[PDB]
Parts: sequence; structure tokens; C-alpha cells
Amino acid sequence: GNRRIRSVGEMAENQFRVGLVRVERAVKERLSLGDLDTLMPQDMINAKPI
Amino acid sequence: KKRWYVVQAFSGFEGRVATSLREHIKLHNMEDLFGEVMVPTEEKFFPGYVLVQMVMNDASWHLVRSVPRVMGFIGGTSDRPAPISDKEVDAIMNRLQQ
Amino acid sequence: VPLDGGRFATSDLNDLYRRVINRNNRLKRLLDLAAPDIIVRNEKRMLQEA
DNA sequence: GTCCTATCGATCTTCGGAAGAGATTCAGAG
DNA sequence: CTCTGAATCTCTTCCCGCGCGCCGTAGGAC
Repeated sequence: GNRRIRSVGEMAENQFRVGLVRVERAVKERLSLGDLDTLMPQDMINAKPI
Repeated sequence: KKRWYVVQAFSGFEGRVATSLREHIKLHNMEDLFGEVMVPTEEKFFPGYVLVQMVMNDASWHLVRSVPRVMGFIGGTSDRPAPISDKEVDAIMNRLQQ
Repeated sequence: VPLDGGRFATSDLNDLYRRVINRNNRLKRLLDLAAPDIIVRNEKRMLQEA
């Protein structure tokens, strides 16, 4: 009653979250310094960290 | 009177750090607290350091460390970081002039 | 040594020596070009710490 | 199309080891 | 005012063999 099962659809949701955290730490800066006149979302993010 | 200080950037993005620093100055309009920004170049020393004419308030210190891709100042301590020297600024300007 | 062909499977020591030697190159530089205390107290610390 | 110089010089290394021993830090007092 | 007691911190140790399996240097700059 104190120990719970984590199964694949939870461990992968966490490790996916690490990916979004490492996008967060980029896209914030690029959004701050960026002109927001040229940029479109596919310029903002990139898949490599996920 | 504005004295010099040394800033460390991610080595390779140094011109973009200098441009973003000038732009953060003209955003947060502390125009009376910054003189220049030097990246000297020979036909490139120093390899990753940005020279800033500045004064020391904690607001301007947070400004320069809130500029992106900047690690921090290089000095004796992180409370009151260190300016360099009169003759050292003069010699760097000498070799930049020469 | 090679890994599966010429992919280098470095023995780790060559990364440690590479760390040292880079710092020692930079320290000979910033000494002979006569950096101030605050700069050599960077590289000298980084060297001892390597 | 690319030859590298380099590392969180603007975070966050995992809590679920015990032990067992030493180095190093503090009591109630003569 | 610091002397023998005790108190908190880090360092060091944790079977022998053995067989598979995989996966193995990086974001950046001309």
C-alpha cells in the first residue's frame, strides 16, 4: 500500500518530460532575444532534445 | 568614472554576446552605466572574454549576467567582482591600436 | 585503440592528459602575455583542478 | 558543403546503505 | 580558557567464476 507500480506508460512520460524541459531552456531564450517578426514555431523548437 | 571588467561568454558566440549585450543596455536604458564593449581582434585574442566599460551596481551586475550566453564575471569574488588595471587596459589598447 | 574499425575507443587517460595539456598551454600563454591576477587565478585554478 | 575545441564562468549530480572507523568539532569544568 | 569526554562529517569495504545481450566523442563555425 506504500509501493506503487510504474509501468511503461509512465516511465516514458517522464523521460519525455525531460525532453520538454530541455526545449524549455532553449525556446525561452530564443523567444526573448528573437525578433518575433520572422520566427515561426518550427524555427523555435527542434526535435533533437526530445 | 567607468572602469573596465571582464565577462566570460560561451567561446564561439562572442560577437552575438556583444550584440545582445548592447541591445540589453538599450532595452533596460541604463545608458549612463555602460561605455563600450570590446572584442579585440588580430589579423583573435582573447579567446572567449568580452571586455566591458562599466560601473558596479548590483542592478547592472544582474543586467550583464541576465544577458544570454554569459557565464559570469571573472574576479577575486562574486560579491564585488574585480576590475583589471590601468596599465593593463592601456597595453590592451596599445596592441589593439598597433 | 579502434572500436569497430577506425572509430576511436579512447582510453580515458588521454582525455585527462588532454585536459591538462590544454590548461598548461593556456597558462604558458597568459603568463608570457602577462595577464593580471584575476585572470591567472582562473587558469591556475582550472589547472590544479584538472 | 564544413573541422573541430569543449564542458551549468545565467543548473542541480538523488533520497531506498550500514557500518565502521578515523578527522575534525564542541561540552562542564579546574 | 582550553583539557579529556563526547559529536558530526567523510572515506572505505562489500564472493568467485561464467556465459550471453547491446551501446559506446558535439553543438558549433567557416
